[PDB]
Amino acid sequence: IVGGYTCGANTVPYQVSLNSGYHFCGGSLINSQWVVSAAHCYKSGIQVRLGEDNINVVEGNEQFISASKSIVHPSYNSNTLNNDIMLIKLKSAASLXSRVASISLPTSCASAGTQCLISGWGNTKSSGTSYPDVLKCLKAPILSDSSCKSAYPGQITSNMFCAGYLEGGKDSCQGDSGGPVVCSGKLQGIVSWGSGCAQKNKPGVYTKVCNYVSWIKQTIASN
Amino acid sequence: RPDFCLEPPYTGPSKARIIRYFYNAKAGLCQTFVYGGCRAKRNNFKSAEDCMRTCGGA
Ligand SMILES: [Ca+2]
Ligand SMILES: [Ca+2]
Ligand code: NA
Repeated sequence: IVGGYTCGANTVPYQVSLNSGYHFCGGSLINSQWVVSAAHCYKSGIQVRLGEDNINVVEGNEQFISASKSIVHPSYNSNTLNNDIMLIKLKSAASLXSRVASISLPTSCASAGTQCLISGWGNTKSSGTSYPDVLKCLKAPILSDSSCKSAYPGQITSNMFCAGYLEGGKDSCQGDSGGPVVCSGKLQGIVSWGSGCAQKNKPGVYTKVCNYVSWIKQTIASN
Repeated sequence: RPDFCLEPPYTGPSKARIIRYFYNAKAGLCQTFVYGGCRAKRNNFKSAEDCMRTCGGA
């Protein structure tokens, strides 16, 4: 997260870290046994880390649970990044309390201008490299489909949406993928891609979760 | 033809932080870099062994 702020220990209880020997992606806990992340976050030997703040130190509220299943959307396109969503089943059910909790799925799509919370342990620099120990947060608005398409000609599908600030300086970055974009207590997006990070006229692109609610519910229920 | 082993490492547009290897011709060794998760170029390997086998001596 570039241009954000320190969330505070366990203030984003649904945020998880996907670990494969190190942190490589984020995710959102939707129930005690399931996590929503990005399809490009599929990787061998995933271990989901819940209740994390400082990802480099054992603080006492962590739950490390291996992925028992990783279901990438059947229509995921690795070239265009369309349908960039993946469901991860936890080998054992996570213990939910205040520090480890699920985030509700949306009942409807969020409108342009809606302020949301984006979080993750990704790069905090637009130019260069600096990975944080603790969880970073960013308040950013959903942007119009028209502005998103103008920013990325011929790259935005009906399953993607832009969020952020066109002047640059605030955005999600490498290491944030798969993480949450929560608006009014609902999971509306999954960190997906963008042209660099926090660059002017290049807002972050996110998977439109509101388009997959039925698929998410049915898929979880059938696995 | 152009040697893909001599191309600079490519992170790509996706936002994952996946550690991969690339052959650094200037240093003469396989080094680590951050791959975003999509649109990988060929000078991108999952291990130092894969990198050396493919680009060693480039
Ligand atoms: Ca920790
Ligand atoms: Ca290196
Ligand atoms: Na802490």
